[PDB]
Amino acid sequence: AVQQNKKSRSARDMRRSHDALESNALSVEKSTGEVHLRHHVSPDGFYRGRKVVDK
Amino acid sequence: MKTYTAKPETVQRDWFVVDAAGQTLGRLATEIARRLRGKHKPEYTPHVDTGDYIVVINAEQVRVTGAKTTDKMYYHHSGFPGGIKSINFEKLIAKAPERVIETAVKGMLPKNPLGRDMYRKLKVYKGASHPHTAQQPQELKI
Amino acid sequence: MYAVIVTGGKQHKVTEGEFLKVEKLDVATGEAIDFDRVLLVANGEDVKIGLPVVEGAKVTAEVVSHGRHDKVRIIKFRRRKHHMKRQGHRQWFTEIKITGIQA
Amino acid sequence: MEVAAKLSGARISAQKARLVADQIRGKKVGEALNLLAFSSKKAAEIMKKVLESAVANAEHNEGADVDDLKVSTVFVNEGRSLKRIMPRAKGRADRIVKRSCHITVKVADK
Amino acid sequence: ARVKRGVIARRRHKKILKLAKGYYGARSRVFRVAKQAVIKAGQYAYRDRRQRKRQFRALWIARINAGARQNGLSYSRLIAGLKKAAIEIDRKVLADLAVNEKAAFTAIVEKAKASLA
RNA sequence: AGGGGAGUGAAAUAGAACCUGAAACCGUAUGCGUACAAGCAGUGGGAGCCUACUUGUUAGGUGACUGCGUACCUUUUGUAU
RNA sequence: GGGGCUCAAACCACACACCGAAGCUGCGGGUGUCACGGUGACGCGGUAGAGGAGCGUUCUGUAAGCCUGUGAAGGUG
Ligand SMILES: [Mg+2]
Ligand SMILES: [Mg+2]
Ligand SMILES: [Mg+2]
Ligand SMILES: [Mg+2]
Ligand SMILES: [Mg+2]
Ligand SMILES: [Mg+2]
Ligand SMILES: [Mg+2]
Ligand SMILES: [Mg+2]
Ligand SMILES: [Mg+2]
Ligand SMILES: [Mg+2]
Ligand SMILES: [Mg+2]
Ligand SMILES: [Mg+2]
Ligand SMILES: [Mg+2]
Ligand SMILES: [Mg+2]
Ligand SMILES: [Mg+2]
Ligand SMILES: [Mg+2]
Ligand SMILES: [Mg+2]
Ligand SMILES: [Mg+2]
Ligand SMILES: [Mg+2]
Ligand SMILES: [Mg+2]
Ligand SMILES: [Mg+2]
Ligand SMILES: [Mg+2]
Ligand SMILES: [Mg+2]
Ligand SMILES: [Mg+2]
Ligand SMILES: [Mg+2]
Ligand SMILES: [Mg+2]
Ligand SMILES: [Mg+2]
Ligand SMILES: [Mg+2]
Ligand SMILES: [Mg+2]
Ligand SMILES: [Mg+2]
Ligand SMILES: [Mg+2]
Ligand SMILES: [Mg+2]
Ligand SMILES: [Mg+2]
Ligand SMILES: [Mg+2]
Ligand SMILES: [Mg+2]
Ligand SMILES: [Mg+2]
Ligand SMILES: [Mg+2]
Ligand SMILES: [Mg+2]
Ligand SMILES: [Mg+2]
Ligand SMILES: [Mg+2]
Repeated sequence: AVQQNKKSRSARDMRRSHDALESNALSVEKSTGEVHLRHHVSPDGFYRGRKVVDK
Repeated sequence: MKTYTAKPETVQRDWFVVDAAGQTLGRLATEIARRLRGKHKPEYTPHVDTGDYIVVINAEQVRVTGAKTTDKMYYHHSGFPGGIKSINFEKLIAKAPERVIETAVKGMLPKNPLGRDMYRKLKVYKGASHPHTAQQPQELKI
Repeated sequence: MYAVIVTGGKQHKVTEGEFLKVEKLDVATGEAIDFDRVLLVANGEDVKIGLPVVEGAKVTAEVVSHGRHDKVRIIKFRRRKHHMKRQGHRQWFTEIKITGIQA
Repeated sequence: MEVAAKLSGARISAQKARLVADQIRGKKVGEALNLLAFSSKKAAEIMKKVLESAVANAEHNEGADVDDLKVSTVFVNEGRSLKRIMPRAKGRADRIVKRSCHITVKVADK
Repeated sequence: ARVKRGVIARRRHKKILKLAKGYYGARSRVFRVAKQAVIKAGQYAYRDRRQRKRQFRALWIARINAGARQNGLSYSRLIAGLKKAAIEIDRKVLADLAVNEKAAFTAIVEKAKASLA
């Protein structure tokens, strides 16, 4: 099955009105001042005020 | 020198009250639809609402002639197969008295966005009083 | 203080000191013209309805300019019959200024 | 001010890249870098270097401050595309278009 | 003498696409659709110069009816009484007095009514 | 890779995929319209808003609301078909 | 066609009025034929098809001319 008519410029842009992206929840580790993902270990290696992996 | 045209921000609307107390249904509805549209004013233009506000008080006492009290039917379809439904004039008067007058007036108005704005200015009640005392309607015969 | 006059096959409601465009007249620019085919004269609240025309009334005007209206385009098309025709048109007019209305 | 930085022929489709472009439009460069650093999209990694290059151009060539800048203009234009051949069933041949795009980011301190 | 079509053909498509300004979708930006749209627009314009004269007379008559019934007369009797007396004023001017010069309209209806028509 | 300056040049939006660089097609910005409304998407009438300036019988941009209105070619006795 | 219509907004007679087309008239323009020496009168829907008159493009002569870096052709308003 295929279209009998080609879609218009407006018609295919209304379908894409739901394609936007959402942002993530970011937090600032107050001990260091570093931005990280919420509930995740920072790229440095801190979580909730403690060293976990130390690179 | 161009023809005058009425502007929606300048029209003067007035309130009237009509009593259906032994009135022929269709002959009462032709005067109501005339007032709702603005045909009685020299400022009438086809594309703006220049009508008046009509209140009907004794809806359930409207009258028909001949044998239409039992033989007049109202049909509507629900959208489902076999969904045709009918009711006659007696049962509708007892159930929803105002729907009789609204249905007759609605069919005498244009079927477009402007014609739905004229319908919004018609108030029909089944008692002897209305809640629009603040607007001060005045009597209108027939 | 207005009047109704007939000129060019049409009727115009006319006030004093007014500019209006009318069908072309064979009068030189800047020349005075008058209309004795006056149908109605109303001075304030006093109206003189003209049986045929109002007796004695006249409206004095002077010619301002001559010109042509904007071009309108005529097209005559008969679908799937192999026929088409085009045309242009600009209508002549004379602009007059209404100097005085004498009832 | 309104200093710019362009990346020509980035190997990604313009429609894919425009989803990240309008996530940072009008934001401060401080919080626009945090969004791009923690995004899961490939276009965010590409567009992050164009945004930092614009900031560096601002500090060096115009003597600006990163704390004062904001993303004033961003858009994605189409580039030239490579054309390839994809074999299908029963001897049929398809043509593959590998699209690219131009990314322009502008930062302004006003 | 080989003749190339490039300059003349482009200058002819741009004339049509300039008249299709403001149309929707392909009707304003591709020549095949826009050419049909411009012809149909001209067809409507020729027809609607006839209909403009009809639509305005139907509006003057409706307003004269509304203003005559306020003075106690119907439109069809007012026109019969204006012909009977002498008055030969346009419907366009009559509908103008109905809205603006309401006192002058009453004197005309009263004059027509004195002709018993 | 690609850019931002600086330099050469009469001219780099003449920078090597380099004279000019149109159309389809894809974007960013501004103005107006659009979430109770039914159909070849225009045309006749028409308010409101925005811009410019000659400050409203003006010019330009939008077109709420409303009358009318079933593409083009070919082939046919005959096509919205 | 719908709303709705019952001493009708139905039917049968008679009467007067009005609406109603690109029909006719009014005003302003353009054209074909004929007659007279610019005026008159009488036309101007149209497929296949016949007849008449023109626009624009490239090249040759006019031109060893004329225009043009104080800006050509081309592109865009
Ligand atoms: Mg389809
Ligand atoms: Mg098909
Ligand atoms: Mg849809
Ligand atoms: Mg999608
Ligand atoms: Mg209708
Ligand atoms: Mg094989
Ligand atoms: Mg494809
Ligand atoms: Mg438009
Ligand atoms: Mg365009
Ligand atoms: Mg230099
Ligand atoms: Mg250039
Ligand atoms: Mg160049
Ligand atoms: Mg190129
Ligand atoms: Mg060269
Ligand atoms: Mg080039
Ligand atoms: Mg282009
Ligand atoms: Mg878009
Ligand atoms: Mg926008
Ligand atoms: Mg509703
Ligand atoms: Mg709406
Ligand atoms: Mg729809
Ligand atoms: Mg409908
Ligand atoms: Mg208009
Ligand atoms: Mg305007
Ligand atoms: Mg419209
Ligand atoms: Mg419309
Ligand atoms: Mg229609
Ligand atoms: Mg066949
Ligand atoms: Mg057949
Ligand atoms: Mg078809
Ligand atoms: Mg047909
Ligand atoms: Mg078909
Ligand atoms: Mg008549
Ligand atoms: Mg007519
Ligand atoms: Mg005729
Ligand atoms: Mg004539
Ligand atoms: Mg002919
Ligand atoms: Mg004829
Ligand atoms: Mg120049
Ligand atoms: Mg040449």
